[PDB]
Amino acid sequence: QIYYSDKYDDEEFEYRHVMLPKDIAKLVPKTHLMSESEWRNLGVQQSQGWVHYMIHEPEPHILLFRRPLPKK
Amino acid sequence: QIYYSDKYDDEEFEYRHVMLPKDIAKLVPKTHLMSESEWRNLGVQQSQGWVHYMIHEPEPHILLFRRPLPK
Repeated sequence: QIYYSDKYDDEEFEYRHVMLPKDIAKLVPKTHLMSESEWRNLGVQQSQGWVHYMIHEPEPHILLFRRPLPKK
Repeated sequence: QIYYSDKYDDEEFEYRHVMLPKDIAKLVPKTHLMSESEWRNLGVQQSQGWVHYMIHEPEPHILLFRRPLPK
């Protein structure tokens, strides 16, 4: 049910969004960004270095992650 | 766009499946499994080791991948 998209990085970070089933959208905190412990609890499994950095307003069931692009 | 499911695994293999936009699902061959060269050409980006192991006719937009449990 949980789907991870392809990654897409820029000259600094590496992004990737996760698509949570809308049935679970209510379990996603609305006023604060999640911490690894939190998003890991919704069932999101991924590299520890992924950081929830922003809320996708239009579609809050779509979590927005990103991680530091090595070397610079 | 292309989406990758979560992973599960039996005793020997670690399974996962890719969901392709109906647009590219047109290009998914119906007569044979795809080689790494083939799926990568579609856009499916994954580490080597993951192999298109089974054809799923009822849903041409869902590619079933597999990998041997890491050594």
